[PDB]
Amino acid sequence: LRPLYMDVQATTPLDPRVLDAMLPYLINYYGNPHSRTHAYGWESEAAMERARQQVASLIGADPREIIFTSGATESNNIAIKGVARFYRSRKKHLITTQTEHKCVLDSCRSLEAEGFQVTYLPVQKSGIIDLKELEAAIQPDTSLVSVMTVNNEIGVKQPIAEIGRICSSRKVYFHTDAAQAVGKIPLDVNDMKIDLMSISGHKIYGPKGVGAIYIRRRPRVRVEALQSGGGQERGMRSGTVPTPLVVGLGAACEVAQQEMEYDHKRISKLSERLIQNIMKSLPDVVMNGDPKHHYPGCINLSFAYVEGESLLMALKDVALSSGSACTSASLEPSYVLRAIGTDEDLAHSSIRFGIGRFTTEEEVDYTVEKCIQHVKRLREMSPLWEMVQDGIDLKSIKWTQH
Amino acid sequence: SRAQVLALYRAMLRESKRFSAYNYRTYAVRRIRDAFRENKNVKDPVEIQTLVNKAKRDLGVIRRQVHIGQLYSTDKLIIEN
Amino acid sequence: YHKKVVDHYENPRNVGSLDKTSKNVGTGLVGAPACGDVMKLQIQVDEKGKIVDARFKTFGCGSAIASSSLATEWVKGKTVEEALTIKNTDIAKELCLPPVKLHCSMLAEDAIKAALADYKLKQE
Amino acid sequence: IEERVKKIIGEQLGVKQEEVTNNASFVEDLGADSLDTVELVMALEEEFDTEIPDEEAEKITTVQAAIDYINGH
Ligand SMILES: *P(=O)(O)OCC(C)(C)[C@@H](O)C(=O)NCCC(=O)NCCSC(=O)CCCCCCCCCCC
Ligand SMILES: *Cc1c(COP(=O)(O)O)cnc(C)c1O
Ligand SMILES: [Fe+2]
Repeated sequence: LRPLYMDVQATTPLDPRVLDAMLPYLINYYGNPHSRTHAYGWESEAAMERARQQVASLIGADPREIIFTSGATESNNIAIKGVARFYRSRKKHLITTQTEHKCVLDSCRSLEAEGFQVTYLPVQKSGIIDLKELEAAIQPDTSLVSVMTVNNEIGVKQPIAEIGRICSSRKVYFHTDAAQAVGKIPLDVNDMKIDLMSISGHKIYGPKGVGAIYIRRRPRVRVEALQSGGGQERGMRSGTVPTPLVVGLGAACEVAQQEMEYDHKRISKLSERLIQNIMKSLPDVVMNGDPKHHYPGCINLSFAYVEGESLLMALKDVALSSGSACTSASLEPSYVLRAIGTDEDLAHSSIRFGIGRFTTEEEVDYTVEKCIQHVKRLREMSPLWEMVQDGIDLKSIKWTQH
Repeated sequence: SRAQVLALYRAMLRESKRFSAYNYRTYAVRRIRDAFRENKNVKDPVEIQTLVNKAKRDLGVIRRQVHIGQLYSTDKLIIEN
Repeated sequence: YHKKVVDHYENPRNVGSLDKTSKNVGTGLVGAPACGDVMKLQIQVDEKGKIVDARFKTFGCGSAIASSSLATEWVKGKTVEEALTIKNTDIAKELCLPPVKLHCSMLAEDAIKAALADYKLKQE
Repeated sequence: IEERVKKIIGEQLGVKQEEVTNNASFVEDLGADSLDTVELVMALEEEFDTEIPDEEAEKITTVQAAIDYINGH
């Protein structure tokens, strides 16, 4: 028997409507979209244009502003590196957040190796950047600002509209990573003053290996192409545009546009149910991230005096994720939890719960029950629990580390 | 059109209960129920006809996807016991 | 997810605690610098110097819990001198831990030596 | 058989067991509209393996009618 999937932040199941839209292009309409002389190319091109319009309609943009990529990693790379390289002559400074995704960070690391100066903005305990630091960090040679729309580990929403207003008022390009936000919360590039936006297909129940980047044309923001070739996608992403993948991404964007309100209500209700049930049973459980600016789909909880790898192993019937270092290949703890000021004792106990379009009340109740039972068992197995129950707080009692 | 809408509702529920995967089956049934109860008090015949057309398109998609999912079926979830 | 670690993590083996105030009980409390994995090991050396009872409590990954339970199983039924013969290499091969989880066995070994030490200190 | 039908009707229509009398109407007494009637008929088909035709499904408007169709078939 297969476990229950509560790991929507890592990837999503393919929506059946998306696969239904894809399948004609995986069997019959297999022509190259860049073929100009026969009907296979024309029909592939028409499907590509329809998908582009669907994505643009979801994010409220012009179709010409949408460029198809292989994923949000490629989109983030294109945004960061292309904007940095195009305006290198005058602007040599980048601003981003310490809690951004690994792609954005590593791109900033590469640009620093290429001679750029990158400012990594700190976050408060809530996980939200303070706008005063952003204003004070902007220099005359700042080209790009990158702030996550919805965090993928703790689910904290950033003030995208205010950041965009600040960036537009200072003549600084603003890029937002909307991989966890597209199709789940309302997004409009015009009202939020977004210049660049990254979209991931498999975070919105679409195909894997496909993505979109939004590039504003009024006012025009320019990027230097990172992939060289025939000049497809207006010269910013060369290579053949995969018709089934972009068709699926467009179908997923259309389904999200049709179902966002219903999905948000259901997911909010389920998230409140999960959080309240866990809090009312297990003591010493806290949620990482500010609940007032939190997307309900991504719930990060830290279970005190229990380690997260052991809890993950206990809940073998539920597919979950943790920021503990015991779950990392390099034994690297979550840097997002470090940035939000979680003490070393409590981020080894984080568990990320994911609720999405296909999560049932049946699953949430089972996950809550098993989590309560196994957290109680592991606490009965833990020495820190005895120290706390005996009244000797862990800050005043020590043991020989190493 | 009361008989037509009820027959379409019955057909969609019958076909959605045939979804091999637990997530797809539960979502399809719940969504059909909610969508039919949301548009219960719609009086414009044009709006009703548009809803029925979307309903038939969704029925065709559901039929195709249920067949595809049984052609490629996996084990049941731990919650399905 | 090796079966040997899964096996010790489920169906708990000698989980508990002993009387700290008892003269013939040695408590070993240690931790790991990289990750926080903290195991408390207690050995009851009663009668003519034999560890009849041993209990453990561990905060840590499934590998740490498996190592602590394995150490508790091994240390039982032998004198204190025989207990010091337990090494981290033995636990590592018994559990077949991956190279990333190398530190877990050494922590359990450090835990046994600590208890044996506490016991000898209280014995004089 | 009658015991199972009452439980199915009470669970599907969301009413207490005592309120489901043999002469209770699904719409007038138990408070269910056409959609709930369709779901109730479909549930009666899953619990007791059978294929109720459209006319026979339509004629089931009360608990007595439901008890009757299952006992007969
Ligand atoms: P009963 O009380 O006798 O009658 C109830 C009805 C609804 C028949 C009656 O109230 C009525 O006639 N109302 C008028 C309005 C109406 O009937 N509207 C319904 C139109 S059809 C509709 O609502 C569309 C539903 C689409 C569902 C799509 C689900 C997709 C799921 C995912 C697929 C992958
Ligand atoms: C998952 C994720 C990515 C990576 O997207 P791909 O489509 O897999 O390249 C990038 N950014 C964020 C915020 C993500 O959550
Ligand atoms: Fe560990």
